[PDB]
Amino acid sequence: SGFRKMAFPSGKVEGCMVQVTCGTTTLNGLWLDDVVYCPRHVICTSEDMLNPNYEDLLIRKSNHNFLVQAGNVQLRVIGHSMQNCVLKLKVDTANPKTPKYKFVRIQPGQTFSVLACYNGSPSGVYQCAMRPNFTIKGSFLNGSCGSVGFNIDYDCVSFCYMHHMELPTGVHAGTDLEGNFYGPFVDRQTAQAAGTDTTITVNVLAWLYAAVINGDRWFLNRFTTTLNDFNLVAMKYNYEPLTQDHVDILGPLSAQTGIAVLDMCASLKELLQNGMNGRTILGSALLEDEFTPFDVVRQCSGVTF
Amino acid sequence: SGFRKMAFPSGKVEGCMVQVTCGTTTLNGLWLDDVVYCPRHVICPNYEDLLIRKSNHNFLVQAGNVQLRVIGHSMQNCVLKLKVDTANPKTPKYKFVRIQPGQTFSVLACYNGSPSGVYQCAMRPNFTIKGSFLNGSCGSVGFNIDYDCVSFCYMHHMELPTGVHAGTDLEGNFYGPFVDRQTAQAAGTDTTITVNVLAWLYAAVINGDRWFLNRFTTTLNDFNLVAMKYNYEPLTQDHVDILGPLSAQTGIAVLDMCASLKELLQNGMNGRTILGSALLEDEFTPFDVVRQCSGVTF
Ligand SMILES: CNC(=O)CN1C[C@@H](C(=O)Nc2cncc3ccc(F)cc23)c2cc(Cl)ccc2C1=O
Ligand SMILES: CNC(=O)CN1C[C@@H](C(=O)Nc2cncc3ccc(F)cc23)c2cc(Cl)ccc2C1=O
Ligand SMILES: [Cl-]
Repeated sequence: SGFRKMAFPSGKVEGCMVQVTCGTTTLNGLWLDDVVYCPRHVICTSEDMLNPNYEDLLIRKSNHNFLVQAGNVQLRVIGHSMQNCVLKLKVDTANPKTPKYKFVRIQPGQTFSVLACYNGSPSGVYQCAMRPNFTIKGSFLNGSCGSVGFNIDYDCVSFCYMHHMELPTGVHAGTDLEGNFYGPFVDRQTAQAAGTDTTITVNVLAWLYAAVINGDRWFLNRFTTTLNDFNLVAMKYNYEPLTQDHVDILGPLSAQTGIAVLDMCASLKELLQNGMNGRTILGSALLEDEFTPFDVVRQCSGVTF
Repeated sequence: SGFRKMAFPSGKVEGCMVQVTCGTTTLNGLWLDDVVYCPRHVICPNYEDLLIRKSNHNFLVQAGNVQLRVIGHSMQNCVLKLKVDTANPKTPKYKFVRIQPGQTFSVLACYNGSPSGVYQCAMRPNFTIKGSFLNGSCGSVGFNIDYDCVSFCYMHHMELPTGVHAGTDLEGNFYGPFVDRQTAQAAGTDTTITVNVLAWLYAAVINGDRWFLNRFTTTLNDFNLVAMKYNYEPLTQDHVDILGPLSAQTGIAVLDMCASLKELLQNGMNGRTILGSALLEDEFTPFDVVRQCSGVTF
């Protein structure tokens, strides 16, 4: 019993965090095998950030301009290349702590753990989701750039995010580990703003099934809905449209609890209409959208209470 | 910017988790130096009588894919200490510390000696923790990190009928009036950790959420009468002193913030949120707020 926002154990990622310094800028790097991955904006000054020509800044650099520190040990940079918005520093030592890993690009609604780091040293771990507007609502201060997002299903670490910047509203933007940004963002200090955000509907439904599993049914009703009528209502509350893929994905949780997806969709419509009336669902007075159907199945029991 | 429920990096604890099996029971153990610590209920009660029957080879300890040989066993309160023939090469610098209600810690949830997740939680005033644990999680541990030293403060033992959890410090002393046996046990009426809600209100102000601030101030006496009415823990002068730095950083005196909290308790949030929450959050200590709004590393 219980339901917490749970992050993956961070040990396999801690053993990869390094500090990367180029001139006056210091940020975090990810050391896997003999390569250190970091945001390419480590080569920029704050002045350069408005309209930086990264190719022009990079050509002026040599290997010895990049200082890489792993713990109390200086790593020697023997090569460098840029791939999209990520800088790849070839080092002369393979990381003995390199876990089994993959680089995966995630879609909005997907969750991951973030190991927040400063000066190559990990300070904390939290769980979050890629918002529909491609931003993440993280907790990052200056010096956190290069901190990474990941999932660990089995013994393999799947790296999905690298932190690059904070937008004016306090939300965060970054790239996959191949340096492609999530969202229409650029690694420039130009006027950029997160688009209007929406609620991840398939995740709220999954979290309503988690409440049923843990023994709570106060929010259910005797109604059903068509998928189209559900979407016509939910879009009026800034909820993402629910697709047939989402309905298919919720199939296992529907079979475990005995509640059809479109019947759970009807409880959701009523919750949006009425509010909670002083009640909570899994200790929350808001509808939670940062748990995927996969997270609910992973954390919850196989036997409904 | 941003404010998340953040746990300490779990790597130093992951390197200590082992699987302990005795008969049909399998649970988690903490391997530090040449000793494995685990709940004594792995032998299940008259624990001294059940333990005397057991021999070293009855305890099967597995660290990864390696079997550890048990060479001795002893009981300390509700914790079993299994002497093994190999010191854990991954043993971090550590201490065993007992925490007080209101203090927070990270939990590394484990199954079959394998860590599955890490979350942050608080020791409730009724000594239970609102964790997320399934069957097989017994022996999972709670900890904090100060500099490079891991302070182990909790070991999981059981789930109560309301779905909340009970356990011991690493010396086997239970937190709360609980016993390690399947008997009629219930968590007492819980209260809200007032000093923690105040710290989280200061964190909201630091992050630009100021709608709840008002021109009023109050007294400890007046505020404590309000806190007692709303099932909030009493606020002591020690709590006020502890909130001193956050009060100096934001310019809001602790009794000035108490008047905001009093107004929130008597009138609610009015459709508004604070740090993305429609409830008053009490699982961040004043130290957690200062650490997360400063970026302290380990
Ligand atoms: C809020 N940002 C700024 O005032 C200056 N700024 C620096 C840098 C940037 O955002 N770093 C930060 C990252 N994450 C959390 C941050 C919290 C606070 C903070 F001051 C800086 C953070 C940056 C990188 C890129 Cl690729 C593009 C633009 C910028 C940029 O605008
Ligand atoms: C709810 N538990 C039970 O009905 C059986 N039960 C087994 C065991 C215990 O609580 N383990 C569990 C721990 N954490 C989450 C658990 C989720 C579900 C679960 F069935 C068992 C969990 C236990 C240990 C001690 Cl020291 C004393 C009493 C008991 C006990 O009563
Ligand atoms: Cl995905």
